[PDB]
Amino acid sequence: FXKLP
Amino acid sequence: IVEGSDAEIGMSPWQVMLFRKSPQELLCGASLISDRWVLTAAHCLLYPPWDKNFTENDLLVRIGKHSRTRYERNIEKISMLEKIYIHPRYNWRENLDRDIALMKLKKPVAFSDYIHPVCLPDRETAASLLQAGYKGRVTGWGNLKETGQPSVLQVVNLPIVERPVCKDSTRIRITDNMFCAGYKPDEGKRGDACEGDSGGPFVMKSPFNNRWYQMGIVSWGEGCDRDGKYGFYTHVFRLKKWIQKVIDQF
Amino acid sequence: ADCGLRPLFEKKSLEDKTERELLESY
Amino acid sequence: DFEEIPEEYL
Ligand code: NA
Ligand code: NA
Repeated sequence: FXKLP
Repeated sequence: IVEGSDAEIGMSPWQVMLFRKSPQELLCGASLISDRWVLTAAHCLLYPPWDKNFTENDLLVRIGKHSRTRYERNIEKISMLEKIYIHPRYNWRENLDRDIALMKLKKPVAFSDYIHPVCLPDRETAASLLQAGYKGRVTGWGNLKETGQPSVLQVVNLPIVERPVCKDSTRIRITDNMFCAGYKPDEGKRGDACEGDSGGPFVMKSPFNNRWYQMGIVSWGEGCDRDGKYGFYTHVFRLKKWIQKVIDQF
Repeated sequence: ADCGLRPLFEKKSLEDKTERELLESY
Repeated sequence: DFEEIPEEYL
């Protein structure tokens, strides 16, 4: 759920 | 949830707890839409990149909870699943577009003061509510900060944000099966879902029939409650016909 | 599908404490 | 840090 790729 | 509050008993009759048998961890959140079906985020089951790939008997579904940790002895219902359905085109490689799955509980559950299904929107319904500025409500037992764990179900009411703003806040490709909500670094309030909240429900209250409708499913966000960053939710109404289709198709 | 009317609020005509926020933005 | 759950469940 913690995007920044 | 971050900068939320504790939920009053029976505030979210449809809130489900996705739980692994072994270890005994809370995987993710979810929601009750029938007496036989739970609706979650696909990425709670299937996420190749983190080697995640759960099966029917790896998970259990705990309905009626309030305490995050405790086995609420006479209140809660623990159900065994019978078949996880991921969207056919869930996009786990690129942006998690179509993050939605259906669960067929081993046997129907019985409703109570504390267990009760949420409605699924209809076009007119999705169409009069899913408007920027309008607040929805997220519920979960996830971290309390990006980076710690709540005692009781948490709750936080957020505004829907116009798609241009959502788009310009991320470098990730935002599709139509997605909506974003949260406060801007300036509106003076805050809150947002966080890890452990995914699969959870984004719900709105109809001003017309005073009913609760699930408009979204907590999907992803870059962090939790960062300024000029919003949470992204699966657009349930746009994935509607698929949903109907599996309940009926099966 | 008797959906979305909570036993302990709507059905008794009892409100939760932050549901009026929701409604006031509509 | 969960409470055991009845084995009826596993
Ligand atoms: Na962008
Ligand atoms: Na923010």
